[PDB]
Amino acid sequence: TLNGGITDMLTELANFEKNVSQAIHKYNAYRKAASVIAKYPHKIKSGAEAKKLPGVGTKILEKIDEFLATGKLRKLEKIRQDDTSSSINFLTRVSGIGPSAARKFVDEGIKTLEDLRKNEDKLNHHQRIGLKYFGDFEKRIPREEMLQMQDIVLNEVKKVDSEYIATVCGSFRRGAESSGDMDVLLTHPSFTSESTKQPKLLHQVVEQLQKVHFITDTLSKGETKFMGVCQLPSKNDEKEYPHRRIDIRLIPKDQYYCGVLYFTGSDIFNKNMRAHALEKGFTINEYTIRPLGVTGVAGEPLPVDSEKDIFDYIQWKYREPKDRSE
DNA sequence: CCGACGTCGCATCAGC
DNA sequence: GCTGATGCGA
DNA sequence: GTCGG
Ligand SMILES: Nc1ccn([C@H]2C[C@H](O)[C@H](COP(=O)(O)OP(=O)(O)C(Cl)(Cl)P(=O)(O)O)O2)c(=O)n1
Ligand SMILES: Nc1ccn([C@H]2C[C@H](O)[C@@H](COP(=O)(O)O)O2)c(=O)n1
Ligand SMILES: [Cl-]
Ligand SMILES: [Mg+2]
Ligand SMILES: [Mg+2]
Ligand code: NA
Ligand code: NA
Ligand code: NA
Repeated sequence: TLNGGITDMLTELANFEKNVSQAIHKYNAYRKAASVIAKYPHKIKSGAEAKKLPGVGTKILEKIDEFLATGKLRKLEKIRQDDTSSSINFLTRVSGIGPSAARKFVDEGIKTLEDLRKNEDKLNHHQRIGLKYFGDFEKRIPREEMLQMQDIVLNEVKKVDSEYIATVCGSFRRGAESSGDMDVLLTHPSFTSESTKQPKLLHQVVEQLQKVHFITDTLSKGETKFMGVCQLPSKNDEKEYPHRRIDIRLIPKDQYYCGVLYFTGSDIFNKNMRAHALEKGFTINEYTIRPLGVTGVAGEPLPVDSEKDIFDYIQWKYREPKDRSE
């Protein structure tokens, strides 16, 4: 990409602040700057030119000038040399190992893939499955494979109850030619904002996907959110497909548009859009958009009959899913 | 300057 | 057990 | 780290 060197540098800084410094707001600010630069349609010539973009301030502009002049960033060259930072950044690549667990593991002398495998009993269930599929989860999913996965999920869900509707969201819905995982929004008319007329609505879909050996492992599961592992079937004598991460979110059927807005993302697009709502005097979540009173307290949900109604309230022109890849 | 920064589900743990 | 952080994830 | 009042 046009400014890939700069955006990679800012992404590495963001990951450092999240994993090592445990500074969540610095992480978000580095990712916001990388995102705005990533869609900037010129090859950046200077820090000053980048500082014109919202989210790029004085410090990033200085780093951009250093990187443009030398091709590298001294602050990052030193981070890469630091063993504790190196170890923490590696351990946090395992699903279920976050910043705190990674620092505790290094304290205990658990620093490598070899160390993790030797100490499975030090791992909670989520972490244990993240270690099991460590290599698989860093592989990307071709859209063609997403389409086969979509076919299985939709057809199995229809076999449980033809009134379910499953919608694949995430980067797939944004039209990406590959995805990092599969995100499935699920609705059923028995589950609305007003009542749950049927129990186990998420459970029985998960069970059916387990029965046909599509879902293979469970990271976490509740009444409305499943987080797990799935795998396409392979043909005779074929090498197996990698195992893939799958998230399934059951959303009240009447709140589908807020739900599909949220689950289509991207994550930065959601942050930007929800920050804009706040400035406009609204709060948006995966269920509702509600006004803010003078006291900063959310009011009653506003009527929503399309994704576009949500954009309208906050005075944004509508953006198709393919233009939300921030 | 400096307060705010998106919002929430599930797993885990501490205190009662 | 309940409740309210806190961790990690979407 | 950046922004807006
Ligand atoms: N911090 C987050 C993370 C995710 N999300 C939402 C938006 C996003 O699209 C998400 C699905 O999570 P994801 O991590 O799978 O994000 P994707 O957009 O699908 C993706 Cl580009 Cl990271 P990938 O999964 O295709 O690699 O749910 C969010 O709102 N806030
Ligand atoms: N998972 C889904 C997807 C769509 N829908 C509903 C919302 C609208 O009434 C209708 C529109 O479908 P679509 O947005 O796919 O054009 O389907 C649902 O209830 N659950
Ligand atoms: Cl709500
Ligand atoms: Mg995804
Ligand atoms: Mg602000
Ligand atoms: Na700027
Ligand atoms: Na992790
Ligand atoms: Na996901």
